[PDB]
Amino acid sequence: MACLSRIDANLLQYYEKPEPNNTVDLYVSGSEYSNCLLLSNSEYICYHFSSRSTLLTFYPLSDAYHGKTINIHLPNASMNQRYTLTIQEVEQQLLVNVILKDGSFLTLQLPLSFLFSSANTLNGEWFHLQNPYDFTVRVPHFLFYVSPQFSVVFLEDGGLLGLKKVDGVHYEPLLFNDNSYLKSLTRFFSRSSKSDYDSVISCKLFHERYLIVLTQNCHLKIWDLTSFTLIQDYDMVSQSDSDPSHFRKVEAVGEYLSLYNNTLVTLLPLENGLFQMGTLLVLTYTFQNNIPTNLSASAIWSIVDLVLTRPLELNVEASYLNLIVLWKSGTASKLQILNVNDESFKNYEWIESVNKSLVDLQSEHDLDIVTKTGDVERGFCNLKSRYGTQIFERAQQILSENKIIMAHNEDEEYLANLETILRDVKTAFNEASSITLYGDEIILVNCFQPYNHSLYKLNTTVENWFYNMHSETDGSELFKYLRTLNGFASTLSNDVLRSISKKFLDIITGELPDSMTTVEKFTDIFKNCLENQFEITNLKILFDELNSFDIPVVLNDLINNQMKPGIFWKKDFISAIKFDGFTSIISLESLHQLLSIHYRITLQVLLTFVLFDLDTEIFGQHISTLLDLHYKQFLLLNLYRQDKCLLAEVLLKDSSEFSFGVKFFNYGQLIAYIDSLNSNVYNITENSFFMTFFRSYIIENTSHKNIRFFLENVECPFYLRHNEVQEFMFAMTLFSCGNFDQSYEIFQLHDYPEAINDKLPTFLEDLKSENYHGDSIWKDLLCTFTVPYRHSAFYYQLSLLFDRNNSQEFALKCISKSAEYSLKEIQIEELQDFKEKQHIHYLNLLIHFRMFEEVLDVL
Amino acid sequence: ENNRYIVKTLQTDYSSGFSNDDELNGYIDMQIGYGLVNDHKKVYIWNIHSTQKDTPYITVPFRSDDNDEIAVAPRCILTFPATMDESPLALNPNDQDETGGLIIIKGSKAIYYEDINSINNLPINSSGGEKCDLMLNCEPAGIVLSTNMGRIFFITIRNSMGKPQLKLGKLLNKPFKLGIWSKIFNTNSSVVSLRNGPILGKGTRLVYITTNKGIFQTWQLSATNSHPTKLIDVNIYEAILESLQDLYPFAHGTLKIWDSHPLQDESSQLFLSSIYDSSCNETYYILSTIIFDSSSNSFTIFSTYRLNTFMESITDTKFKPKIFIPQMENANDTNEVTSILVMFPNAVVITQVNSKLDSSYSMRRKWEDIVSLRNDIDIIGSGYDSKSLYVLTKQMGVLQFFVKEVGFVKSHVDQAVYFSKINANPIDFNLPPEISLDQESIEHDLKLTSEEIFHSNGKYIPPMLNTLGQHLSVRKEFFQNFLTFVAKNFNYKISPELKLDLIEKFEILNCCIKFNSIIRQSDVLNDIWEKTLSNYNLTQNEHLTTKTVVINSPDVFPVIFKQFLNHVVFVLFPSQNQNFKLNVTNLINLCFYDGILEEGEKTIRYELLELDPMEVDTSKLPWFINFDYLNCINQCFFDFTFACEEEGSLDSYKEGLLKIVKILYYQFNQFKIWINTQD
Repeated sequence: MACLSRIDANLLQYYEKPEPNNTVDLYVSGSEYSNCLLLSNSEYICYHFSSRSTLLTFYPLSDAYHGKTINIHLPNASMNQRYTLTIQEVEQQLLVNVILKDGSFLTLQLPLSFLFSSANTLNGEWFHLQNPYDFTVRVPHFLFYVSPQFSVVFLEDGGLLGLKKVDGVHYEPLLFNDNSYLKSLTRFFSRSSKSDYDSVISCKLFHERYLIVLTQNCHLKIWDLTSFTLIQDYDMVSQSDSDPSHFRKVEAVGEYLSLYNNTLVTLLPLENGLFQMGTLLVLTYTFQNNIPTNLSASAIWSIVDLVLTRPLELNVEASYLNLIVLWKSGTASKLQILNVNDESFKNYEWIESVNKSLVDLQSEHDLDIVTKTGDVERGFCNLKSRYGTQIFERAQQILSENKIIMAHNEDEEYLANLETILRDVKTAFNEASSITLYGDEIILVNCFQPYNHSLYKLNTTVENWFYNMHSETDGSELFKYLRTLNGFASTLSNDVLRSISKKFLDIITGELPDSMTTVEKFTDIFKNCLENQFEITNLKILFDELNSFDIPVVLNDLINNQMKPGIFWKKDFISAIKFDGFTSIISLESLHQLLSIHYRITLQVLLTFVLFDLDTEIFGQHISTLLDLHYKQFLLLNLYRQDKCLLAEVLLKDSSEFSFGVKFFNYGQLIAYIDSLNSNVYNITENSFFMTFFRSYIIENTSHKNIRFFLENVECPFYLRHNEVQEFMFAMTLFSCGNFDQSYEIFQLHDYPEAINDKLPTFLEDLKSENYHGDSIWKDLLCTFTVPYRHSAFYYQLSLLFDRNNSQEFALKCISKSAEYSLKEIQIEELQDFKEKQHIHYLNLLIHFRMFEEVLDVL
Repeated sequence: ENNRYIVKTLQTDYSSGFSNDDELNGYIDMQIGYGLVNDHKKVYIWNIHSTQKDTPYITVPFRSDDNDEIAVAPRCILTFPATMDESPLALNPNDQDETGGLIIIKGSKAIYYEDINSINNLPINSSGGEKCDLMLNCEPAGIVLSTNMGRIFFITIRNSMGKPQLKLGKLLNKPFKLGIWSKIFNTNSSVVSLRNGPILGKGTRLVYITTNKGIFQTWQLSATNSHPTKLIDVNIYEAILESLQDLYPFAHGTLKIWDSHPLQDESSQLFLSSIYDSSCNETYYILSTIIFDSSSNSFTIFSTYRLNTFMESITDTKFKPKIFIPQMENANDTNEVTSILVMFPNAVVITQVNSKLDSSYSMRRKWEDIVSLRNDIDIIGSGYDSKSLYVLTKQMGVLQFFVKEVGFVKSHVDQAVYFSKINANPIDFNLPPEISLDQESIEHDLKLTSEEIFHSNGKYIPPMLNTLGQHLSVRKEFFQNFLTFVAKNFNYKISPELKLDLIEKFEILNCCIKFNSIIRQSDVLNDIWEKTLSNYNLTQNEHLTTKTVVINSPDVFPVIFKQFLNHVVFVLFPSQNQNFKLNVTNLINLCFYDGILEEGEKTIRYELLELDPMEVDTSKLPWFINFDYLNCINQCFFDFTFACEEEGSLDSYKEGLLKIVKILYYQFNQFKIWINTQD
């Protein structure tokens, strides 16, 4: 059934400021709405219009953090709201048509070179005031851009009025004689009340001619703008299953019409339970069925947009249209998708949205077993990033980025808001407002507040499971397998399962040694942490529940098609310029949704061969791969919560395919792009290492800027080549931070058959270049001790650097190494750099301690 | 008898708002159950789950004044826009559909919560001081502000992002002026003093009210248009009254001072009528289950009146009669969903009945007096969670108690009381209906029970050879336990012409039997010719077989027991078969000694004041004066003294010193007189 789910967004989690990068009050002389603009440059202005009706944010959607962010302050408010706000580009410059409330009309011009790159370069007048027709005493509530030669204004007093431009800037009235002064009183219409006009609440075009406004009382009045006369009048109190004796007439301007093909939709409240989809054709208006929606929350959902689009990659790839019906109701929102699978709108495939976060599904099914989170003195790095700095710094300081205000304590406004801001995890800046189709077909709900979105994404059929699992029937017999394995796992507490997951770290490390059968390992697991922490009924229940699914074939499906990708690859990624917040959230959060799900999948399957001695060497492929996957999993669950500043960038870093941002326009692109970075984490199941690649570089970068969760991404068994190079970079982990006795030891502990041959790719970040260590500090300095040595050419490299960033004892003590533990001491002048220079550097660090021997027979 | 009852433990909750666990009221709504114990800081409302600490788990505090102004458990609610079930799926998203509100008792200031978890952001609402009693939710997203003047000021919330609007609903001064009915609650809960049925019964977006006299109104509120719309105001006090009297008889001056008080409405399908006359000190009840057939909320004759055989006897502390049923939708049977009636004053769980004139019976699980007292029971508030019974018990966390005369004294004493005394521990519900079938006085329910339930340890263990061998020991503690049940609940002391202390004297003459049946030498063959005279048999190796007949009857059987002691003959003068006679001596001669140490610890003045009145009656062989039987313990006197001129001076000192041990229990009829100076 259902595939798409939320991923919530705040783009101040990727940075440490609680507020937008910059904001510039650029004067013309914010929360309520956000609809983007379709532009031909494929990077879209995200026009958030406020409730205040006079502030209006223009900033790149992708390129969001960087670029240029401008709020215009209109000198007086817009005539109603966003309904008198029509934006499109007419000359490579965004023409922002506004009815100013007092009497006039406005046109602004804003370039795609001063919104989409840093600083201002637009100057002189760009705000043009003109009064084509009197709007002082004629009041419209709706502006309709039709053409770049017609953005016709609909008055509530008068008729319908054409307002044709003649150069793009200045307008001339071309009055229509369509009805809104021949009606608005007739016999179900009222001009003595804000309710009940024949004037607009939502108009759509049908073919550059025919014009089908929906009215307050839901009338599709079909006009023809070559003749200005009525074509067909419809009234949906009789084109419906709805009578006017329980109809909620619409009493406010609002969105209810949508199209992308034929499918003209009118929803009708009657206590917000029967949706309606109709159809229009070149008039003749057909009616089919009313769809009972699945709703919740007493049906106090209010609709703010509905669009639809051409078929999408889901669990299904085929349908007819996805009516993108967007609800919201205070702090929460939901995208229920009435995905009709044909012109029959009685057939459907419902697609629920979780209204809560990615990490609010993990405190309501539990997977915070792998929280490694700080307190409030390490809260300044980790609680900073779990909510955003934005939520973290504030606690009732936020009063209109979530639209929950305060009054006083004899009221229930202060108390309420106080509670709501620290319950906000990433939810309730996602007060869903409107949708646009970024690229071609990306279902991009842009919410109330700039720099927060509801990111709908492919999420994928395998990225549901655990969090949705009794509402979906997607996946196979494998779905049903893992659901019967919640008949074990979920009955028990998962902190029991946390320690059983600990004993699986221990299989890789070797406290439980690897040179045994995994039968024998798992019965030693059965002594420890699963010893009357079975229930005896959970035992017998899991047993028959296994055997009813054919085990090697359902493992075969799982491990080789899901939690191992194949090679996924650059299938035409066009990229955004600059590391920014909006492309960092693509590369971190959907990724983690795939990784921590595979952690509870690995947990879940390696619980069921604890309790039986049926061979796990028939499962010898499957079980080893699941433990190798577990330990690379475990790395990235101890650093997701800690930093959302860090880790996005590092899986950006690992191919120049991902550059430092990706602009995905479809799902051929994005199924491939998340299945790249999944394969990178899981380095298949070793196709290189990325506790070498991902790590060494960012140790020299940001463990010098002092992230110390790198004792939670150290983690290697240190068998194979680990015990050469990981010994090298875990030494350098605390060399970056300047904790110096660990650097002294774990550098010198391994030998080095390393010379200049390279198996440490290390880049000392100079902060302007890579000082290329392991090759081009090796071919320099170990070669000016003349022939690399197996100890102490390295232990000059320790020693020299160790004085350089201060640590005279630990340095002295590794050149008191390299003096004596010179391998050439025949005293000849081509190896009297290896026992010359290393004898001079020895004597340097003894005369500031002022000694007693050590100048004996070395003077 | 335990029927369909499931009674054990559920769990014990998360504690920061179960920090308080005082017995009070608890706000329950049919949704999936929410639980409450009020606290004096906050009104911590939880949702019950069997992952028991916080994982699924809602424990959300909601505001309450920390002042002299305060709240009580029914005065904080969970507001549903359109009363109707959708409160799940806010448990982690935190949607608008489960808000709440409190308007203060004397202050009348709203703190109206805009969400479940966002409470920082409150609105104030008014009708002024003293317009209060408790809060309930209604349909516009509204809140019922009930007043105990009988008024409800209908406080229409705008449903967008909450925000109440002050106005005065239906009812104004109309029932202010009535003092000729009581509107004042002596029973509280928002399920008890009021009910807004979500789908429960005929309720479904219907605010109800029933006052302590049965003054029953119904509104409906139309969420769109924001208006209380009255649909009835009828007294169901006239509905019930007449046939309250035509069941339990009230005499002229009993009527004159008598009250009926409708103590409950279960969505206007149940009304708990307290028939009580103020001179007695027992609240009797009639369960007037009013189901409507056809048109609803008005007078029917399926108003029907179930005379209780349950009696409550008042306690003025721990008083709060309340009825919470999960499935009170039923006028016709089910017996695998919970739909049993429960009364409780707050220390017990009374499994009672309903729908017994709504349909033709319904086979419901037992009525009458039913207790629970298993360990530290005291009821903060029953409820219903996931459509099954919830009972929030005080110091045991939550306990589940959910459920999914003649002849019981005459031969179903041997089935049904056999059942109510062979267990009583795991579920204790079985002891009141059965042992007060016994205990209630008829002349043949107290004379003959004390004989025939003493044959129900004659049936202990359903096998009759497990229990006559090596669980004849375990059968011995169940003689004693069975008569523990007798003694605590008064069936002994009412007696036929036959002695009633036969039951006592046989557990003196048990200790010989038990000694033989565990310790085996060759004194297990004693019980041979004993048995095989009385009934002709299997006639085999055993005649430890068919001892379940010998069990509970020391009449003629001690006679015949002694005969295989007299079967040990042929020539015994030079000593040899005297080893046999030693072995006989060593066990059962201490057991005829006993009945001085086993009739010291008990019967001293249950067997002089009923033994000697029963000695007067004899015919000879009938057991009376015989007390170990005249002319059979004299030939066993002469068996040991004849043994001692068939043997030496050593085996002979043993068998001899233990003959003149036992010369006093053919005295112990009138030698209970020792501590005292008395056909």
